[PDB]
Amino acid sequence: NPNYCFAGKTSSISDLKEVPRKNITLIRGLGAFGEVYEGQVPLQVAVKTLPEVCSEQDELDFLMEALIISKFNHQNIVRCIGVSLQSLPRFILLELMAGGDLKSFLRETRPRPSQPSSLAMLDLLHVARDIACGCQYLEENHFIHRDIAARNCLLTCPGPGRVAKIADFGMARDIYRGGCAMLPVKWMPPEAFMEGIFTSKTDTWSFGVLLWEIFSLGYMPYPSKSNQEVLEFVTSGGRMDPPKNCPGPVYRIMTQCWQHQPEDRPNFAIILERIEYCTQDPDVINTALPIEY
Ligand SMILES: C[C@@H](Oc1cc(-c2cnn(C3CCNCC3)c2)cnc1N)c1c(Cl)ccc(F)c1Cl
Repeated sequence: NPNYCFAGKTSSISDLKEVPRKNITLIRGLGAFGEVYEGQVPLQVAVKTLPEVCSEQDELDFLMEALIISKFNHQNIVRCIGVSLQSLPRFILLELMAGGDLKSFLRETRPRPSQPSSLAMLDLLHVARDIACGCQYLEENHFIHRDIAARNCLLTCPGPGRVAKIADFGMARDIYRGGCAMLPVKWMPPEAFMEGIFTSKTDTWSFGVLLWEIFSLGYMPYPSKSNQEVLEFVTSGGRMDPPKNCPGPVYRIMTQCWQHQPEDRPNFAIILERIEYCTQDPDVINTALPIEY
């Protein structure tokens, strides 16, 4: 059986907390490859399933993601409650994040004439800070995520006390051991999509794109551009414009994350400091978000 190494020590399937299948109840679906359910073990969980019709490589991928998530310990990375791998279909049990994924949340919670104050700049800055703290933890533990993006982040709840967390680690799992059209090229720096070079500064660039996602309130990056068009755009020095109403200090964090040379981009300690300074600036947090009519 395959092993996984993180933060010093090695782990195996035997290290995963196997939860008796009889102790697990599925409640409802929550919406690719394999289904997700709300469940109970009482402890409320999200249940990620492996389809019984799958390849041996699918099985190993599933095992590896379980090992990866179970080995993290940080408040801004989703918790793994355990697994149920000894019954079929196989389960991974995660912290239930009632707020759902960040991209969907931003789109469905955009300020509206019905909900004029559904969200403010400070809410967005807090989400950005949460994920940046998660990224800093990964960076200081030498883990490269490779796919930092709104679709891969979850929220504990829709309301004001919400906390954002990095939740999907499928790309990192694949590389740890696919095709061009499935690569998240719109979140990738030049050296990543050209040379296949990944470092912590890969995630910095991706975080810049996430920031754009956040302050655009859930738009797809590089509006109207295809993957190849973005590849050529970014390679030639092109960068996204500020999202609608985006404060200049926030846009500046994005453009620093998108420096062409990785050495010129900030690490996550610096990004955190700059996000913190934005949260302090009245001219930033007093800026009204656009109201979608
Ligand atoms: C694997 C799956 O896990 C969860 C999904 C959800 C989830 C998805 N959608 N919703 C909605 C349920 C109805 N109310 C709004 C949120 C909750 C909550 N916690 C989870 N651990 C998941 C999904 Cl589905 C999407 C992105 C992710 F990063 C992850 Cl990690």
